[PDB]
Amino acid sequence: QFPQFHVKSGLQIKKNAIIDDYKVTSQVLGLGINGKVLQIFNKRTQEKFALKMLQDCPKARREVELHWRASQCPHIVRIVDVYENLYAGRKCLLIVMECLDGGELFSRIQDRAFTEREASEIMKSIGEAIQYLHSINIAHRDVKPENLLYTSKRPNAILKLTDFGFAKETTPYYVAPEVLGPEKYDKSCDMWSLGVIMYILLCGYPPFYSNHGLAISPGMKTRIRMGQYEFPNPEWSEVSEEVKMLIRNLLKTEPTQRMTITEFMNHPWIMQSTKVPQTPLHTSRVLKEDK
Ligand SMILES: C[C@H]1CNC(=O)c2[nH]c3ccc(C(=O)Nc4nc(C(=O)NCCN(C)C)cs4)cc3c21
Repeated sequence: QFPQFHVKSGLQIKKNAIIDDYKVTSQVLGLGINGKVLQIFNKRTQEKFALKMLQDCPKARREVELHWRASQCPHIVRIVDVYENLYAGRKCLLIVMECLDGGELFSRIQDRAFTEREASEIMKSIGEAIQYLHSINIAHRDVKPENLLYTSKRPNAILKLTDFGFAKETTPYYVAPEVLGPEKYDKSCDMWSLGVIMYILLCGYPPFYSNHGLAISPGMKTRIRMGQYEFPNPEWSEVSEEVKMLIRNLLKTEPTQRMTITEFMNHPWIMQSTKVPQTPLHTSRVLKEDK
């Protein structure tokens, strides 16, 4: 009668040199805020891991903490251990994470081909990451395609959300959610980035791009501010006008008009991914030709 499974363990930070437990190669797997990710090896199991190197301070401390909490979610990259060591005398935190070999979301899409129903199933999985986060009052605030790596190159490899460098915390019965903690509008710009990734998912380019010799509001940044974009053919010719209408509710200019991660997930095109059009999509050839 009690949520036993709801007790997860809080972080125990190892303070011995991480070079007892891992070989640490000089080779970089990626780059993220505050940290380069080197590839390391467990010295005992010889298994292969990702190491991010932050330098101690309330930013660093905050990433480890927030991220440790989100580590439980299946769709967020799993933390193996966190070490607090002395790196040349200056003190820093070391995050050891699982490895993700499937590449970025888009790279592992840019070779085949990709259909709507398949993008819907993909958009759902990112949504679960985002819906878990907001349910524990964390906003990621840098959800981009480069923060999305696949575990393996198997067809059954998971899509996982990396990097908590910019992630931030957001804090009777008929009481209203305002009173129960004001909560800014941070979860909001995850919802925006979800649209941007939904948009780039279906056609193969971003809704906002660089072009200056035109008519009204040239700036890459003015098009963002105004909310000036739309869905060209052919790329969008046959794309569900239900789906376009969904992308209209995340790419709202006004943060208060956007769709909440819950509304997003309950919304049909996501929820029932397994009963949307299986119709073709230009992504694979669009995203390939351009580059
Ligand atoms: C992303 C980078 C951005 N920010 C993060 O906080 C972050 N956390 C991560 C955890 C695991 C991996 C990971 O699994 N990386 C891997 N990368 C490769 C790889 O093949 N890299 C090649 C890149 N190089 C040739 C330029 C294999 S596994 C990358 C991460 C990143």
